[PDB]
Amino acid sequence: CAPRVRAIVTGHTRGLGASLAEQLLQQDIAVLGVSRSRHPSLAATAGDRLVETELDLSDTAAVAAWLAGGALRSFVDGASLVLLFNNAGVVDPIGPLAAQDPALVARAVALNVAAPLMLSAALVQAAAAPTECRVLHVSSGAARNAYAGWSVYCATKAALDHHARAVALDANRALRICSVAPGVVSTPDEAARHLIRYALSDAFGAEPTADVRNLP
Amino acid sequence: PRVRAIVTGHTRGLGASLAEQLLQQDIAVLGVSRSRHPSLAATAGDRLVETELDLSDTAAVAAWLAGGALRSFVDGASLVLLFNNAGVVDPIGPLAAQDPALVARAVALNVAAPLMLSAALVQAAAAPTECRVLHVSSGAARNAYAGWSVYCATKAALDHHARAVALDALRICSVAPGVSTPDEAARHLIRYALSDAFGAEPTADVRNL
Repeated sequence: CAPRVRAIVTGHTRGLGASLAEQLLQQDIAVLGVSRSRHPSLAATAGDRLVETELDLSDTAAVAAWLAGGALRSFVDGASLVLLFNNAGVVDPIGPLAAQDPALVARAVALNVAAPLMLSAALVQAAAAPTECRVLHVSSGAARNAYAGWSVYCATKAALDHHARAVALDANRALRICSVAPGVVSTPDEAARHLIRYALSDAFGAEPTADVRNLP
Repeated sequence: PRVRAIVTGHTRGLGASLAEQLLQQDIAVLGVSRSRHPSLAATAGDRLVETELDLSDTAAVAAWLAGGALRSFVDGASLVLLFNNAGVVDPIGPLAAQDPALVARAVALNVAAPLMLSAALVQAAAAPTECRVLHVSSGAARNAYAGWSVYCATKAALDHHARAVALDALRICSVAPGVSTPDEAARHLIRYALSDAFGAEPTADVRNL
């Protein structure tokens, strides 16, 4: 007699993820919490309606292996509606390029981009008809506005926004997606010729984005 | 030489054209790809250095950047160009069709590697060396296309990375080549997620519906 509406919340042990998991369970929506640790106390309040998975979502090999296993399919089996809250994320490494550890950059991209995109695909593939899926990427104002020191975070949340825009154009069975800011935190030779000319030009860098077809 | 360039994915396509033409205008090239270019090193002499590195293996990339190869290549240069060209378009298709393992590989190659190399280049170049980072982007970074959600996401990340880096001896551009409290926030997000309007817009902000 499991709840028919169910939700997956990544990073459910603190912050927004904890508030999401707590309120979903209050409203009789089952929650699969996916985090490196467990929620301090929600299990004692919510009982077996909370399922907690210990997973490092920044380890994409571990994520793929967990997704190749049956835990997600077991959780969504028989549901009418499954919500995925892609909430887990990190803002580190903060600072300009000169301050960023490449290993921390990789970890942020894996957690903030690879895991939401992998979990979105896996949920749709685990949910058999007639289950409906709703994917909510937790985005940021930083996905749409650039901020000094936050180039890594900005990059990762911009990815989630554009993922949603493109998924929305696909022919999906029963899928809704949205990337939501929460308020808290030519030949190759021809193309190469143009890119090199632009890269060497005095004007290079005047604007942060460009398209070679606009270049005189 | 005084001007040097790093080209990822230099063994074919646009990357090969970049490497060949840079060599033609007296610029030293470090090619970084899983294998070597099929013929370039024969004609290039000491002006081409080729690193065999799987740019989708972020552990291997971090370890390579932890060594002295990049610092040794840019040592003494007056200008270093980084062409973040390597990328994959797979997996193509809707969410129901995408192998999560291939999703991970695309994000690692298309996003992690350019961002890691960009940071490492700035750190490896001592003054007064100038650095120029060019992310190879796409119209798909700015326009959405059915079937291309993974590629779209990855190139949009490169655009916004460049916008933020620009706000921080460095020039950067992402160039398409032509080919409240937590409890309150949670309350608003859950209501929105359950609402009939959910998904009508692909992006939203809790501050405005």
